[PDB]
Amino acid sequence: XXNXXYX
Amino acid sequence: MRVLITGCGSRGDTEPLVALAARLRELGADARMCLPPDYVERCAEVGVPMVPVGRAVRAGAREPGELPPGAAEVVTEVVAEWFDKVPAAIEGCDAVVTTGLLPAAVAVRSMAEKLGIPYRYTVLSPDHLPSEQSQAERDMYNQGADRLFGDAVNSHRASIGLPPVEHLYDYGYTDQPWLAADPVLSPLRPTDLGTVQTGAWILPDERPLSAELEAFLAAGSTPVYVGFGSSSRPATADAAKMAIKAVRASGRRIVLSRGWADLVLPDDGADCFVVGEVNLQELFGRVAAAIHHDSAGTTLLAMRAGIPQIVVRRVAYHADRVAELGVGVAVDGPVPTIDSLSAALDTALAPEIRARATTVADTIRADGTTVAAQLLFDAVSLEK
Amino acid sequence: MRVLITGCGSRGDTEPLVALAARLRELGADARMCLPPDYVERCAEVGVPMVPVGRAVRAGAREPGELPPGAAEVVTEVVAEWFDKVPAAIEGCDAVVTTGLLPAAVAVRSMAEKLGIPYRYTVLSPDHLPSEQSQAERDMYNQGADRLFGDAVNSHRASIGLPPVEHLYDYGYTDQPWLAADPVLSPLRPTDLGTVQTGAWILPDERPLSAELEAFLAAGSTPVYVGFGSSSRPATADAAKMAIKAVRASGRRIVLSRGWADLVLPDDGADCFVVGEVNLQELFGRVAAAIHHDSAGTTLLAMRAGIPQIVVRRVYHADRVAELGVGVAVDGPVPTIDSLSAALDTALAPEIRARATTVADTIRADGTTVAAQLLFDAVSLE
Ligand SMILES: Cc1cn([C@H]2C[C@H](O)[C@@H](COP(=O)(O)OP(=O)(O)O)O2)c(=O)[nH]c1=O
Ligand SMILES: *[C@@H]1O[C@H](CO)[C@@H](O)[C@H](O)[C@H]1O[C@H]1C[C@](C)(N)[C@H](O)[C@H](C)O1
Repeated sequence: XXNXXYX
Repeated sequence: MRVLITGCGSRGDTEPLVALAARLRELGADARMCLPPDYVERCAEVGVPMVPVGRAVRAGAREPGELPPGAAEVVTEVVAEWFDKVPAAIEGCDAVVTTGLLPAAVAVRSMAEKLGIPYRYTVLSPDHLPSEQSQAERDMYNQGADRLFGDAVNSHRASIGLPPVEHLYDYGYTDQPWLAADPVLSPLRPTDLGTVQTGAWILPDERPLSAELEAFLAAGSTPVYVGFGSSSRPATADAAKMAIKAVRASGRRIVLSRGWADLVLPDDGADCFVVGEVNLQELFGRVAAAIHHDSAGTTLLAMRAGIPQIVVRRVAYHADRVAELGVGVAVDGPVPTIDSLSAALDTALAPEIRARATTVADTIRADGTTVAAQLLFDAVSLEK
Repeated sequence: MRVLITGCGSRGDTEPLVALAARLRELGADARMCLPPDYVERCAEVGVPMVPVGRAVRAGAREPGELPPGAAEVVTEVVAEWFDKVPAAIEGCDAVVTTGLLPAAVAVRSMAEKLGIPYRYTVLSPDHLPSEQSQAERDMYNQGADRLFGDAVNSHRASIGLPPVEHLYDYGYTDQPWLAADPVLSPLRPTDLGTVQTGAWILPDERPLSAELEAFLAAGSTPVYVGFGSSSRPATADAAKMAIKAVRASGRRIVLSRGWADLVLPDDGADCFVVGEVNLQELFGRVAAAIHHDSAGTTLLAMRAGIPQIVVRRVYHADRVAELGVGVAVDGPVPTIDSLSAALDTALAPEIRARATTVADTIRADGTTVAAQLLFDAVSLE
């Protein structure tokens, strides 16, 4: 991954 | 002053930003926001100038098969999209506060750099502190971050003046990210001393309780709150069902929570009151205890209220903080047993526990957004 | 929680309903609609599932010489049609919200009665609540209605196992209709303290204006809006000509809405512009003032847009704007170029432009949410 979230 | 508050993510980590913003305004400061499209309604019902950016977070508010902003296949679009629409919004600004999606964070930090203004990144719990991670873990973050959107970042930094950066995780989170969580519920660890904790950022709730509920509350013995969130997950419904039972088993009335998507309830003995978009701030102060899921938002509201609480832990952070403080009980497992929830309730309803929950509440802060504001003001006053 | 929203009426009686439906679906609840054929494209556009029922309301939408759904003639067909198409839509709902044509509203309330789910009827102007009606004329309404469709109603009512009802006016509107209008603009009168005023139901529009409309707005001075929405009486085309003149006499450009009247600009002049469907919320945020008809919807969209307005009298909102001191009323249907120029002069005065943008923030924007939570509480209690 590498971007985060939280969706 | 004028402050830009950006962020890309769910309602849990976005609502705090809307709260800081609304507060900065109450203090006479032109605070504007940069959020995903699905938050316009919200910024409307609170009155905060907000300029949309990127794909929408909420799947529903999104086109047919349109990937979400966290999708790997659109990091680059994310970087570009932000780096593009942010300049207009960060026009006359002396400070920037961000949270959420790293790609968009790195993008925003750059406009802050170009424009020479101060930038602050905030996290909602100590777990998410860079300082609470291993030196190696931090290396995976930066590596993966760089390997994922690094090129796209440096291409737009170049395409506008700024020099190439490396370690996008350290770059976006900052050496010392702000922690907008309450010090009593989310205390710092001995490894985070150099960190600034403002307090939780919660939006004040003025809404009164409906006449029916007021009627219910008044009409008898103080009820117990049971609420497990908006999770439609089958287990969540079973836990709720099991809690209604533990509460009845204790000869107590109930104020139960239900989502907009749930099926109507067959019937309710006059001892159960279903409640929807209610003001939890005002309601918690009207009940004997709260049985709920492992959620910081509900946990804090309950703690501020000073009511004992029963927390069903996930698969367990807050659940246990409640017991550490000796203010509630962490029953566990997806679906606890009637016996399990019944023994917890018996403890929760104990006078000594209620006294402890009361003592604790006397120690909880309600000025995070103001403390945050005072920090921002001083920032501009020494860096701009 | 499925909610069925229905009605038969002009675009102003529908747009607010489409807003509650869109909001409900945004909140997690579900919504379905039963509306006249005219709004299928509009609903598809907002993404709200809708079942087309009955004749089209807009005159130019039906065959020539064809009667409208309000015409006493068709009444029995209307009643019959709704009792026939609503079940497929209402099956599985937990409540229902209506507005518009009484004969259709009663058919719906009956089918809701059979299912055991709460029903609510809404009005868009306080002066339409049965409590601002002399309990004399109220009797005329019931008598009138009971005689017009009454029998047909109880007929179908019978076909599904229902006991007959009388006083169809109090049934359609119920003993406590809702007022989906904003407090600052449409305040309740002390003769109706009880009623529930939720605040206007507005649907945050995100549609962009066309490229040409943008080009216009850019290539020149800021224009005055002229439009009469669903108005389709003959005078309308004349009233539009008098307003265009008044604005041109002032030396300002204009944006004209075709509306249900299919108005055409008087000439190929380049200082004007005709639009069809359009994001009024957006456009209103880009004009100097608006000259329009007396209507709940447009008066509020302009009022929350912070612009001065000129309202053309019939021969409620006209005055409401006057008193709030944000615009001017002028007699009609076809106003004189003088009055309009006098108004366009008062209205664009530094005094009004001020109060206009002041009264804009006193406007509630949580209208559909309040109604939503009221429906949630209903479904539980009842
Ligand atoms: C003409 C037009 C109207 N509207 C909507 C916004 C208004 O709230 C709604 C109803 O207007 P309203 O004037 O209340 O009713 P009527 O025109 O039937 O007398 O119509 C648009 O969104 N776009 C348009 O192009
Ligand atoms: C997300 O990354 C930050 C980066 O610095 C870490 O500090 C944090 O611990 C990490 O969050 C955890 C816990 C969480 C939020 N529940 C998720 O499971 C993520 C994937 O991991």
